[PDB]
Amino acid sequence: LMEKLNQQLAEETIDVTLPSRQISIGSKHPLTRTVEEIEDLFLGLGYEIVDGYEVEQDYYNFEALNLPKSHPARDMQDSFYITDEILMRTHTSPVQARTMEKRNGQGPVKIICPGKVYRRDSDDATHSHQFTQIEGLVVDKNIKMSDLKGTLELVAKKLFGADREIRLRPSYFPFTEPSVEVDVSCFKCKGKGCNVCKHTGWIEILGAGMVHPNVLEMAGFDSNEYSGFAFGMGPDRIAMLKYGIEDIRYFYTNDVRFLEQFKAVEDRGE
Amino acid sequence: LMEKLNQQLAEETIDVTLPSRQISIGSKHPLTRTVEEIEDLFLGLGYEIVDGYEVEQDYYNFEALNLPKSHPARDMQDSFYITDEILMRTHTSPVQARTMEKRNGQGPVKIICPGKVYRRDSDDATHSHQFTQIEGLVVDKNIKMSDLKGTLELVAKKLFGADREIRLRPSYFPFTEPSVEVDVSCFKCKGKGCNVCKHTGWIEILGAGMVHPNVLEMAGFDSNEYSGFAFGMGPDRIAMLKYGIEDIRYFYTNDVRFLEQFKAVEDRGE
Amino acid sequence: PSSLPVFGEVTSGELTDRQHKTRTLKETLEGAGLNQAITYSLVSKDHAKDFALQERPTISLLMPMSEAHATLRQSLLPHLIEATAYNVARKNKDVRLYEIGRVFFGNGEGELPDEVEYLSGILTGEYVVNAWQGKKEEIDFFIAKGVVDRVAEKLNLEF
Amino acid sequence: PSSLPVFGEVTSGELTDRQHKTRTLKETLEGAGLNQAITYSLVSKDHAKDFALQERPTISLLMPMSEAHATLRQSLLPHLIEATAYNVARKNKDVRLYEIGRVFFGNGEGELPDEVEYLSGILTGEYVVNAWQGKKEEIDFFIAKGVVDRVAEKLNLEFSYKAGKIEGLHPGRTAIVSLEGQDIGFIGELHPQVAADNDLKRTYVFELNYDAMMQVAVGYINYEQIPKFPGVTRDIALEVNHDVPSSELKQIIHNNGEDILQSTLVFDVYEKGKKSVAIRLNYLDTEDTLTDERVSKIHDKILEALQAEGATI
Ligand SMILES: O=C(Nc1cccc(S(=O)(=O)N2CCN(c3ccccn3)CC2)c1)Nc1nccs1
Ligand SMILES: O=C(Nc1cccc(S(=O)(=O)N2CCN(c3ccccn3)CC2)c1)Nc1nccs1
Ligand SMILES: [Zn+2]
Ligand SMILES: [Zn+2]
Repeated sequence: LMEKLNQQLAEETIDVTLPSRQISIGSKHPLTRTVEEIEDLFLGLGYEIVDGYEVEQDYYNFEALNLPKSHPARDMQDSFYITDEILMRTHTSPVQARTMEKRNGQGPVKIICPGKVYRRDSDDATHSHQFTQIEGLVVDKNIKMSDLKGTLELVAKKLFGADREIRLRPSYFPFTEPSVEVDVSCFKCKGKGCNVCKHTGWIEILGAGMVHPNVLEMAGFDSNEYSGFAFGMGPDRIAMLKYGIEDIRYFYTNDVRFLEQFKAVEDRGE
Repeated sequence: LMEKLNQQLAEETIDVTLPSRQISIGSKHPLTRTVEEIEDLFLGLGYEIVDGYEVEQDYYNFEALNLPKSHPARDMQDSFYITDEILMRTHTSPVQARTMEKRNGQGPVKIICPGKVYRRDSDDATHSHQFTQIEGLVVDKNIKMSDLKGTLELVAKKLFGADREIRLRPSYFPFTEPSVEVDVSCFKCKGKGCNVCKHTGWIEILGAGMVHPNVLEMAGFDSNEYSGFAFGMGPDRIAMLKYGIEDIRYFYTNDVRFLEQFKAVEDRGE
Repeated sequence: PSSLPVFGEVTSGELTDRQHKTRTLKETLEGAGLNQAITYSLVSKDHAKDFALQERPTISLLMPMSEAHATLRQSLLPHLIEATAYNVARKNKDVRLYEIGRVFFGNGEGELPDEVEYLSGILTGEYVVNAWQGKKEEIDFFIAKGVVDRVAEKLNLEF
Repeated sequence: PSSLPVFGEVTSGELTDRQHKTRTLKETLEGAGLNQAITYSLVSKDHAKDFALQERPTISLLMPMSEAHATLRQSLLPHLIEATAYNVARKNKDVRLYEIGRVFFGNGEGELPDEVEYLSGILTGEYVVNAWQGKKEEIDFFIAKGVVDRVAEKLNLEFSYKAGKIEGLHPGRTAIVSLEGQDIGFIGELHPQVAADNDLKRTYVFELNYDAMMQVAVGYINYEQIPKFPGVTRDIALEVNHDVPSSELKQIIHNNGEDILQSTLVFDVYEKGKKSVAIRLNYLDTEDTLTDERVSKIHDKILEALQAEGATI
């Protein structure tokens, strides 16, 4: 017995070094990871997350974003139109305009709209006819561009680390005024300069600026009372930057050799 | 071939009604669910979540919470002391006092501390020598009891539904002044009255009130500058209320017939 | 100057119920070995009605850039099948994917379609493998049902 | 009146990294069939040092209400074993639990102890069952390792595993777990005596220093490019001290494969005196053009490193 159970003990010895029976983990899409990261940043600042239509009216895609029927933006050549008036959305701003109007002219508004967007273009390693945006929109009563700047700083840190700085360059979009194009300090080279940032030490990640008076007013808000800031970014681009992904199409091709690299948590590192 | 692959088709017919190969789901502890729910409410309001020691110094457990060495609270009979000066913590407030002091007298402070707590008592169906608290603490510059009330309202809705109201009853705790005991409108009977709420239509879920001047000052904050509100609640009690759980010990006994009832999401219902 | 706006009407930021459930559900599908896919909304006009159960108009673009991408999608399965075909050709034999995405059904002419969010997925290969022990559990129908049962369990739904 | 305070210094509320990882990790353990346990911190003074690996003072209460609850806990396993014993007595034969909780180690007298957060769990019964199909997969050691592997995967941590001898454990089915040359825990089947004392069938536990785990900063995921052309697979067959850890093979192989060894797999074993190890090597270069000449140069330098740390074929 202290013979027999003792030599059962020994017939039962194992190499504990051998492969476990895997209990496999599926992957979260890199594009979803970036969106949720950004969801989490803004939930924590009191914002809501809004979804809208992927097929949209040209009033909300365009007219309500300060693109009158003339405007070159609305070329049938560069957007996927379905009729004269209906098309695949080109950005997530229609959702934000539809949302504002519903609020009949009372703030705050503070929303973040991620989603799929669509552009009439030929596909290669840096161009996709379907890709993703996140926009947001804050409308309140003494909203300043200093306030858009602090918000962008948090976004940039969220995405690329606590040490990031930003740079704001003047620019122009019809729906905002003033407008900015936004760079993040390069997360690879401190600020020496590198391939990643085209040896400038700055990488462009966002555009933004103050919501344009006409945009507020077409939606019912009073531009003498309320200001506004908004911004867009592209997870496809962010995640190709962050990881060195070589081909935008890799997001929509679902090679498991691509997808399955994105199982694990990440941190602020050191 | 359109014979042979066709009668392969038929040898391959199945009852699709039979039990799936389960891919079993483990359960989240009911106590963790309540804590995380409350984490999520307060993250979204800008707060941090703090953890501290379960074995604590009597200065932080007691002295710093306005319980001088005299005070009956500190009876060796009602707390698990390890030496004269060291004991199992009785509440999560030591963490919040240790936290304040570190801030040397600058706000805001807005923290939520969940954790295990300890009481020298005999165990039955409503009493546990180890149970759980969540407290929080806000310290800022024009903090009012109206502000504690709005915060409690959200807590009560978070836990028990959008329609909940609260009631505040006067009370007394040494670390706060004014103090309140807090009821939630009963989530079962509208407000007729029922077993659950002892036919009063109100159920006590929280205590709270304004942080006491001495508590602020022992921690270094200036009570002429800064006010303060704090609050506690007990997930063990909340979750026995919410679910009709019959025995507090069921949380710490880990019958899988208890644990495994808590696999699924919940909603606001209708 | 760098500032942050201070909102005077205070609301706690949280996922909606639907949003929350969707995070949770993705978690449980990932927990069971399924990779999250994202497929192209636009299919070939020939395949746009593949796997659709209600007959319903499809939505074509005035000016497609590709015959591959001419018509909206009434199912997620054509491109998930394609994606499995592609992996398998590259010797990736074990494919497990899920997607939560819109499909599109015409409300006829000049009218926005119904955009309906689907949950689908596709499975082939081994579910459980440890060769040295002689363990190989091949995906079958009841594994696939197990996935769908597990979705129903997590959501507290009776299928 | 009902109001809410408006903070003038604005900060986004978020989980810390550690907090976030812990939510995520619980999710993945629940996703794999393990129920979250919460056990009592206080044990009997007799059991307070059960499964502890460093000798270290225990912390007793001046005035316990119960002999069951007299001393802090240096392990989560006593009460998780108890809890499994209890379920099994009630005819709940399939028990799968995990806990993340503190254990307590005296820094001697008048001093606060070290409170160290552990991750442990315990498993017995079927892992996978569908009776009508004749499916029954019983929990064994490698399932238990699979759980622990899956924790390492989700967290992006590299664990190694060497045979071991512990306390309550089957001495030929126990392993120590290391992270960065530190030992941080173990996995093993319970000693057949301890099983039997508790009326338990084959049962496995694991215990890990979560504090150690959480110190590894793992950064952002390291993406590798997708190869446009195939890699090369060769299966080698070895003969060893039947007696040698597979881990030691994997280690030199992987020490010799440079740039272009992608992965390896032990896919078969046989055992008088020597064992055969079949291992499949996967060469690949997502970066540069892989060539047959580099792959044979490296292959044969592999099989030579192997021969010289003591290996036939
Ligand atoms: O104002 C915005 N968003 C916004 C602001 C600035 C920059 C960008 S961005 O970089 O992503 N952009 C995307 C679109 N691009 C366009 C589109 C059409 C014409 C010119 N350029 C410019 C770059 C988005 N939305 C609002 N919703 C409701 C009210 S205001
Ligand atoms: O002030 C608090 N919390 C607090 C406020 C009121 C009520 C409660 S409560 O209901 O959970 N409580 C728990 C403790 N109980 C006690 C404890 C000792 C003596 C009397 N009664 C009363 C009920 C908690 N903490 C702070 N940390 C730092 C600064 S202030
Ligand atoms: Zn650079
Ligand atoms: Zn009632």
